[PDB]
Amino acid sequence: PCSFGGVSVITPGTNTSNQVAVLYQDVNCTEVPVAIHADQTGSNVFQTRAGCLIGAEHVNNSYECDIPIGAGICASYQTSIIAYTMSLGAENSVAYSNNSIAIPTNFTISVTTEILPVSMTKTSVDCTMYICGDSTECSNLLLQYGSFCTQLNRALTGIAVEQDKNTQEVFAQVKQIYKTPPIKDFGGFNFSQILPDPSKPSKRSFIEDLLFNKVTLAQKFNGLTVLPPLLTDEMIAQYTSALLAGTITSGWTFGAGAALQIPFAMQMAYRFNGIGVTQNVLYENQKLIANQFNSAIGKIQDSLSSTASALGKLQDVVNQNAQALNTLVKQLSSNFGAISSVLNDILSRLDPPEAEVQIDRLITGRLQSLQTYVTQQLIRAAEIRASANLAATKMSECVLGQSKRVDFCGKGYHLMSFPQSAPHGVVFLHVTYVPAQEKNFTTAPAICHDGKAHFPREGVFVSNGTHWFVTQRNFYEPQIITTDNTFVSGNCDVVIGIVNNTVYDPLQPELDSFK
Amino acid sequence: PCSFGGVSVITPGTNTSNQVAVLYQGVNCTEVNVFQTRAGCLIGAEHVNNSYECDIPIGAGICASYQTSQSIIAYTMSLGAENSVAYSNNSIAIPTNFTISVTTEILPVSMTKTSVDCTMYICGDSTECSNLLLQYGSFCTQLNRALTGIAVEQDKNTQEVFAQ
Amino acid sequence: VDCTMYICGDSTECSNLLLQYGSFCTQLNRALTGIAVEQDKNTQEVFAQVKQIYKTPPIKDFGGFNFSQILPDPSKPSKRSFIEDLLFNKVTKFNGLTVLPPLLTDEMIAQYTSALLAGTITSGWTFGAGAALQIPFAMQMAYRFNGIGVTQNVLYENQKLIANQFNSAIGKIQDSLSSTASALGKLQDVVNQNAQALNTLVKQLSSNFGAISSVLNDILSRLDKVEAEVQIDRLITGRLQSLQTYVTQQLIRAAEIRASANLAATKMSECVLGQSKRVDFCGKGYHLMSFPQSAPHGVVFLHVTYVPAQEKNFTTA
Amino acid sequence: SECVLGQSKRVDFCGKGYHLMSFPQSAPHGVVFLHVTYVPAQEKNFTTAPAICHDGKAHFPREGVFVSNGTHWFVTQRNFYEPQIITTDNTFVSGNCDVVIGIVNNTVYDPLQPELDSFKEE
Amino acid sequence: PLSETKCTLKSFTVEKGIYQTSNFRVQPTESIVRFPNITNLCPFGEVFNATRFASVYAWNRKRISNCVADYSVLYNSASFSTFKCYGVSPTKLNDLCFTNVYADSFVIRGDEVRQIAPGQTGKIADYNYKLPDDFTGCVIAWNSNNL
Amino acid sequence: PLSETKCTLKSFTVEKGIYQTSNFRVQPTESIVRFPNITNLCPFGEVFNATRFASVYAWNRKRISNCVADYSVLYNSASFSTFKCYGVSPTKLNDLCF
Ligand SMILES: *[C@@H]1O[C@H](CO)[C@@H](O)[C@H](O)[C@H]1NC(C)=O
Ligand SMILES: *[C@@H]1O[C@H](CO)[C@@H](O)[C@H](O)[C@H]1NC(C)=O
Ligand SMILES: *[C@@H]1O[C@H](CO)[C@@H](O)[C@H](O)[C@H]1NC(C)=O
Ligand SMILES: *[C@@H]1O[C@H](CO)[C@@H](O)[C@H](O)[C@H]1NC(C)=O
Ligand SMILES: *[C@@H]1O[C@H](CO)[C@@H](O)[C@H](O)[C@H]1NC(C)=O
Ligand SMILES: *[C@@H]1O[C@H](CO)[C@@H](O)[C@H](O)[C@H]1NC(C)=O
Ligand SMILES: *[C@@H]1O[C@H](CO)[C@@H](O)[C@H](O)[C@H]1NC(C)=O
Ligand SMILES: *[C@@H]1O[C@H](CO)[C@@H](O)[C@H](O)[C@H]1NC(C)=O
Ligand SMILES: *[C@@H]1O[C@H](CO)[C@@H](O)[C@H](O)[C@H]1NC(C)=O
Ligand SMILES: *[C@@H]1O[C@H](CO)[C@@H](O)[C@H](O)[C@H]1NC(C)=O
Ligand SMILES: *[C@@H]1O[C@H](CO)[C@@H](O)[C@H](O)[C@H]1NC(C)=O
Ligand SMILES: *[C@@H]1O[C@H](CO)[C@@H](O)[C@H](O)[C@H]1NC(C)=O
Ligand SMILES: *[C@@H]1O[C@H](CO)[C@@H](O)[C@H](O)[C@H]1NC(C)=O
Ligand SMILES: *[C@@H]1O[C@H](CO)[C@@H](O)[C@H](O)[C@H]1NC(C)=O
Ligand SMILES: *[C@@H]1O[C@H](CO)[C@@H](O)[C@H](O)[C@H]1NC(C)=O
Ligand SMILES: *[C@@H]1O[C@H](CO)[C@@H](O)[C@H](O)[C@H]1NC(C)=O
Repeated sequence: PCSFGGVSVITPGTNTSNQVAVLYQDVNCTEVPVAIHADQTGSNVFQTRAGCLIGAEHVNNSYECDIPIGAGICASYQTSIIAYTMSLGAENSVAYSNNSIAIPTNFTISVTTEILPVSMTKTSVDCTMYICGDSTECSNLLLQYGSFCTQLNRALTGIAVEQDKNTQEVFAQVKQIYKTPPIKDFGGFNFSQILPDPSKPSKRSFIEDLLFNKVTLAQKFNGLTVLPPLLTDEMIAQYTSALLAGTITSGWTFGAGAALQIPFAMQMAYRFNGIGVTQNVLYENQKLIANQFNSAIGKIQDSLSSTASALGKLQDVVNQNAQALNTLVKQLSSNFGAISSVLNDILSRLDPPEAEVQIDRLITGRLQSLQTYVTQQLIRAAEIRASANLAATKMSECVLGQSKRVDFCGKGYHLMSFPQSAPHGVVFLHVTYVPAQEKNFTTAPAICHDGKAHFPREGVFVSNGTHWFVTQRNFYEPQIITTDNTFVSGNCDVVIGIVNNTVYDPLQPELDSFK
Repeated sequence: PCSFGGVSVITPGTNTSNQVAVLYQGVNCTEVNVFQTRAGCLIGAEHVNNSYECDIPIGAGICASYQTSQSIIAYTMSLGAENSVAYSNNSIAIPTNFTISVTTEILPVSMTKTSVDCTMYICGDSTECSNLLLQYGSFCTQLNRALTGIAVEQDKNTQEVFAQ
Repeated sequence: VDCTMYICGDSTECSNLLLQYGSFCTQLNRALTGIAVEQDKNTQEVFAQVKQIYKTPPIKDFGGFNFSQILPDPSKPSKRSFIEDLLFNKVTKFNGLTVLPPLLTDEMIAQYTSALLAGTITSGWTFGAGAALQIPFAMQMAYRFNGIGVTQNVLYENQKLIANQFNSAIGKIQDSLSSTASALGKLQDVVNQNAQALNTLVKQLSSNFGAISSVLNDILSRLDKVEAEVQIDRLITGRLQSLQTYVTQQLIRAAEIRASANLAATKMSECVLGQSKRVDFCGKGYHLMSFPQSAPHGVVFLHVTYVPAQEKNFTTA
Repeated sequence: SECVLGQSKRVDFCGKGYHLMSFPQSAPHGVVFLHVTYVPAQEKNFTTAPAICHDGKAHFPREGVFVSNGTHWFVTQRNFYEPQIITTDNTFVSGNCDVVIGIVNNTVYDPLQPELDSFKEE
Repeated sequence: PLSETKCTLKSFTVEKGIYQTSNFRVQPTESIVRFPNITNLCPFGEVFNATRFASVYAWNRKRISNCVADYSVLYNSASFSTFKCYGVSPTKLNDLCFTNVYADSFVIRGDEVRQIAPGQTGKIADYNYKLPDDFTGCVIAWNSNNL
Repeated sequence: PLSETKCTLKSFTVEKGIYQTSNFRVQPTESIVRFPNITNLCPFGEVFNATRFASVYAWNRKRISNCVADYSVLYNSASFSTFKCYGVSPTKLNDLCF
């Protein structure tokens, strides 16, 4: 078969430039600029595995991919349009030995936007007046087709209660409303971006006015209804405002049972124990936590300030639904071989002993179009709920308590979280624990003294060449090899790779305290 | 086009009462006890400025119920009771006792393995209908195929759950 | 799938009647392209869970452990591993059908795996968290035996015992997949469940749907405009319907693949990038660690558990 | 898998409360899990501290938190009140007590001093 | 309403819940008919009763506009062997309202009115005068034995 | 290609990204038509260029079946007096046949 396929357009965006690029798909690039369907084409020709393309040049240098073409080839703008083999970041085999642990010293505490859709707009479609529109003899020919649209309502009412069941099962997983405390002195931790504020409409938060205006787009006319969601929009904040409260004030305990008093300045001490970091790192660096936590909450409005590229999934999920609504509307003006689209033109100038034959295919293709809208809703409806049940699960392990499954709530060691309201979703504030500024040390897996092995309770042994030390698996804080921090078992020589050092006994100067 | 809207009935079960209410969706009460909601025009229910937890959902934060003579009433749903946790930087709460609860958590694992013969369902036994169904080719092998996939798949689900 | 070419061969008279059926086939063009975005996005979410690339150090000193079976050799042109080569040999038009290639080549898929392989050998779990942090592999098991409540003398006092058993465990993995072909059936079904739908998509053109001929060019050649328009009318409904039947089969199966993928990347998260507590989730036994390998349209994990044996009975108190 | 064949650390996955176990039960076209949970109740309100300065040395708990009911200080675990006399084997040390904030003062009993003092008495 | 629910659910028992049952639609109150009005009547009698007609080789196209039609009197009278309309029903023409009307006048033999239909092939249809397959309009034929 | 995207995205400011929107084919060029190596040759020289000619009372109803009679050489000879075909063109009676 002589070659044919789809042909597309690469653009860097409308207002950025007008240099374009044309991709031909799996055609050997010989008969290309000649035959047909060319909006003319140019000078350069380059061949890829995905076909050949016109409107760029191949560059031996590589960069981060932006625009997917195919086969590991991406395109961008330079002042011009080029194409290039993808990169994968910095190719660096970092160091390796058999006696070296890299331990971090300082650490940042960042945040990460992660947003999931939790719902969709409860559309609902009338049967009869979509098919005919308040007209008698058209509707009498509907009921001889049995019970098509009777189950279509129960399909769509079935999904109508479903997102109401989803919204119920994704926020109100506490039993009761909580009240934020009136005084605000939580160890310097400024929660002013995420708390509800009274000077707004009575329940709203500061992220919300930056968020409600950001998510925008038909209306009430023929053929459609838009039933409002079950839980009203104002109290959507009020559940979350309650959801802030205990995990601000009372801590993680209210997911289980009755709440408990605890101050937030020491809640992170339990949470620093959540990844195995001792409780001294809080109080010795409390103010250092504060500004970095302030700046992370500072930057989180700022990344979302002008136009982030991470609204995305929550913006189009209205939009692809909306054109799916809208493409149902264009089918009213379809014609299907009948000589009209409106019913009244058929009832104007035709013969009612035969005009139903023109109606006969007119009923089908409109109903045939309706079945397309049935499935297109239903498949994503399962796709939303299966995503939404994950979203409530992300509400579960990551808001009510401090989970352990890594890279499930924020990239990094999970400390805590903060849910915020959204138009049809949930926005979490995953607060991770990212360490940095490593200093590689001379390390050993075991210590022999007195022919007998020693193993730390948690952590490693490092030395700066001369003196050995003890610190934990994820943070640097050296201490003295003691008796209490280790235990004993076995002879020395059965284990390879052991170095030699004396072990301090605290009981011996206690033995030497009295003589 | 002059106004229209879907119509739905709010009611409790019939083993308590026959009293009802009506919801004229997306159409307000100047065109049909009356109450205006952002769902539509609600008739047969009485508004109450107390907040009782939801028993029947309607829309827009309104729920209905049948409580005591006796009538349908509408109200703005509560979200549980208003409460607040006492707080300071030098106060904590620790339990002194406990309790062992037992929660029930039900899930479905399978459904009935149904299989349908297309030729049967369409054509009773008639050879004429069967010949004219053949000329559609092999649609209705696809349907049997899909149902068979479901039937196997429902056994696999049960196997994965219980044969741990 | 081109909608026009599968519905109509080359006659514009067929194409005229399709045009007054509204904007049908653009929707089917949309959702299949919607599948086409999801397939790349699923590949994006599974293997690009790492910030950057790490290739292995040239020293093969690891206290007796071997990883030559899962490391790629530089000797091959396609820098893949031998287990992958075992996995890359046990898996085997003109009507709108168009195989758009995947976004990443399997060499690039091998790049992510080898990247995820090396830091898992060389940097503990820590590279999945933040900056990479080096470690001897002799000590990384000493992290992990603390993860299931084993004192780390048991690792160190029996290091030679564990390594050869770890080696001979890999030889069974090399054995079980280079002889038997049954265990690769899960991937084998997905290509076959794909392939059966393709063949039944094409063969519907042999059906008349109550026309005088199933081929389109004969009806254009022997009848006039009026009477063949009824015959073409029967040809569209049924070809278009099979196309919509094809889309519906593709979409539901895609959601299963979509449901498959998030389970995979979570296991790339919970069982490769770190040490999950969740029992019965990655292999059978107390979970220690894992290794991912490249696979056509898929991924193969190799989980390592701690299964005890050889018990006595013990009076307790 | 995660709640019958083991204990879920995932909060509020298998039952509401801290999870202990589960039991399965057959059902037609389904299954029934009976989660058993530990639910704290009947608490009191104590005044706490983050840490203690004894001689200059800051003390922190290995487990639990420092509490005060009144004219006395204790340490105790976290989901159950079981007040313990503070000792150096309940706690640990790091740094001086000028760097901590919200700290309080208290003497820590040491279990070595009485035996040693007993020998000086002899 | 309760009976509507019972009828919808196909049971005499209705449980606690909300059930959609029907649709409400405001009905019309009266009819209002509107049309353009011309003080001229369309000269159709002038063509059917013309004393000398056009041959099919050189067939006459007279054009009609700016007039009020009256087809009912032309229908309701019986002088016509057959009165067939395609895409339109002959009783309904008095309801519609058009922009142009063309009266295509000629004479033909009898066995060849089998052939005059739109899209139907044959000698007169393809060589002399053609009607498109998407034709809308009316064909009248009446026998001529003294005309 | 800029506003070719506008031909189906229904807007002006199209966003940076790929848009599968258009196709092509290759037009047919020569339209060759093939047949078997003809070589069949209905005997007409024994019924037209014959020697023994008959009358109207003793017309031998002789059979011609299952060959090809090239009527095209019975056209450009142009020596006929009453060459009249009733109901079929001489152009495509080689195309449709009884
Ligand atoms: C194009 O418009 C967008 C938003 O309208 C803006 O963010 C972007 O900077 C513009 N591009 C240029 C090159 O100005
Ligand atoms: C296209 O054709 C040329 C020569 O005709 C050949 O060298 C080249 O390999 C072909 N392209 C592909 C992709 O095979
Ligand atoms: C870049 O690639 C082209 C194409 O193979 C080659 O001719 C050229 O030498 C390469 N290097 C530079 C610096 O352009
Ligand atoms: C929190 O930050 C906001 C920024 O506008 C500031 O106005 C407010 O005073 C801060 N609150 C505290 C307690 O620092
Ligand atoms: C590890 O320490 C060695 C000591 O010489 C140094 O050369 C190397 O750069 C270090 N690697 C790091 C810091 O990644
Ligand atoms: C290592 O750290 C100890 C800790 O105080 C210090 O005394 C010593 O000078 C450092 N350097 C070397 C080379 O031991
Ligand atoms: C580390 O490797 C060196 C040689 O590469 C060897 O001499 C030394 O014994 C090894 N140490 C351990 C602990 O494996
Ligand atoms: C349910 O129905 C029967 C008949 O009305 C009655 O005997 C029974 O008491 C009813 N249930 C309740 C809760 O009243
Ligand atoms: C119906 O329309 C609006 C919509 O809520 C409502 O406020 C109003 O009372 C009704 N119409 C009139 C004219 O009162
Ligand atoms: C309803 O709220 C209104 C405030 O406008 C008040 O008139 C009425 O008394 C409230 N209902 C009750 C039970 O207090
Ligand atoms: C000793 O161990 C075996 C191994 O399972 C067991 O069968 C036996 O009952 C044990 N002995 C006693 C007295 O329980
Ligand atoms: C005492 O604990 C209870 C817990 O409900 C609480 O009522 C009370 O406010 C606590 N003490 C103080 C000073 O708040
Ligand atoms: C808590 O902060 C307040 C400031 O109003 C202070 O009076 C109190 O002593 C602080 N408590 C602790 C334990 O730091
Ligand atoms: C002429 O036609 C008109 C109406 O078209 C009618 O009044 C008249 O009777 C006709 N003439 C004859 C001879 O029938
Ligand atoms: C028929 O076949 C012969 C066999 O070689 C060939 O030479 C001859 O040209 C063919 N006739 C025609 C008309 O092509
Ligand atoms: C008859 O024969 C002459 C020459 O012999 C030839 O030109 C002519 O075409 C033939 N006609 C027929 C019908 O055989």
